[PDB]
Amino acid sequence: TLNGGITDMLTELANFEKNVSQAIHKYNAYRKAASVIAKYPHKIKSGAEAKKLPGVGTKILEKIDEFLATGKLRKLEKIRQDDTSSSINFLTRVSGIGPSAARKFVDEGIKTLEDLRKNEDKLNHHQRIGLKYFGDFEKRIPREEMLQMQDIVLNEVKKVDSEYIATVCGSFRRGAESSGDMDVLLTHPSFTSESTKQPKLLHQVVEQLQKVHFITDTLSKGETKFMGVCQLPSKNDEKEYPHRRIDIRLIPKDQYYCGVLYFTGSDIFNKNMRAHALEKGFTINEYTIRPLGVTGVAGEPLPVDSEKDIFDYIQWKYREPKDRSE
DNA sequence: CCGACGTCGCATCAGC
DNA sequence: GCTGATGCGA
DNA sequence: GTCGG
Ligand SMILES: Nc1ccn([C@H]2C[C@H](O)[C@@H](COP(=O)(O)OP(=O)(O)C(F)(F)P(=O)(O)O)O2)c(=O)n1
Ligand SMILES: Nc1ccn([C@H]2C[C@H](O)[C@@H](COP(=O)(O)O)O2)c(=O)n1
Ligand SMILES: [Cl-]
Ligand SMILES: [Mg+2]
Ligand SMILES: [Mg+2]
Ligand code: NA
Ligand code: NA
Ligand code: NA
Repeated sequence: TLNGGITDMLTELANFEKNVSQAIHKYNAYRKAASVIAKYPHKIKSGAEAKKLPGVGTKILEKIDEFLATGKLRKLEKIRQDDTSSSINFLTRVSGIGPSAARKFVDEGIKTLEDLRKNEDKLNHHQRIGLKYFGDFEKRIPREEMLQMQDIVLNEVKKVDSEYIATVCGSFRRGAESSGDMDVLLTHPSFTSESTKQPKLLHQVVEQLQKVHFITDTLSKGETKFMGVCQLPSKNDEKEYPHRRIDIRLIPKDQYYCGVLYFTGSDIFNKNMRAHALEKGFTINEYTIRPLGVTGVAGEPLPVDSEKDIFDYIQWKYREPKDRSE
């Protein structure tokens, strides 16, 4: 990409602030700056040019000038050399180990993959499965494999109840040629914002996907959100496919458009869009868009009959999913 | 200057 | 057990 | 770290 050096640098800084500094707003600020620079259609020649972009301020402008002149960032070099930052940044790559747990592990001398494997009993269940599949979860999924995973999920869901509709969102819905994982939005007419007239609606689907050995592990599971692991079947004598992260979100059927807007993302696009809603006097979650009174308190949900209706309320032109990869 | 920064599900824990 | 952080994840 | 009142 045109400015990959800069955006990689800002991403590394974002990860440092989140994992080591535990500064969530600095993390979001760095990621916002990297996103807006990543879609900028010119090769950036100076910090001043970058600072014209929203989300890029004086401090990042200076870092961009350092990076353009030398090819590196001293602040990052020194972070790379720091053993505590390095260990913390590694441990947070395990699903379920966040900033707090990583600093606690390092305090107890648990700082390497070998250390984690030695101390499996010091891990909660999520962390245990994240360590089990640590290698696999850093692999990406070719769209071709996403299409085979789609086929299984949709056909197994149809076998449980033909009135389910499963929609693959995430980067897949944005048309990406590869995805980090699989995101499945699920609806059923028995579950609306007005009533839940059938229990176990998410459970039954998970059960069936476990039955056919597609779902292999569970990280967390409640009435509307499953977070787990899945794997495509491989042919005779073939090496197995990597295990993959899968997230399933059951959304009230009448709130599908807010739900599919949310689960299609990207995460940065969602933040930017919801922040624009707030400036426009609305609040958007995965269920509703609601107005804000002078109070500052959310009012009643507005009528939504398409993704575009949500864009219309906040005075944004519609953006197809493929144009939301911020 | 400085308050706001997206929103929420599930797991875990502390306090009652 | 419940309720309200807090952690970690989407 | 950046932005907007
Ligand atoms: N902090 C977040 C994370 C995710 N999300 C939403 C948007 C996002 O697209 C959806 C799925 O989360 P993923 O982490 O799987 O992101 P993704 O868009 O599918 C992706 F591109 F990162 P992936 O292909 O690597 O999974 O959940 C969000 O709103 N806020
Ligand atoms: N998972 C899904 C996907 C679509 N739908 C419904 C919402 C709309 O009535 C209709 C839109 O179809 P589509 O947007 O996929 O062309 O399907 C649903 O209820 N659950
Ligand atoms: Cl709501
Ligand atoms: Mg995804
Ligand atoms: Mg603001
Ligand atoms: Na700027
Ligand atoms: Na992690
Ligand atoms: Na996901």
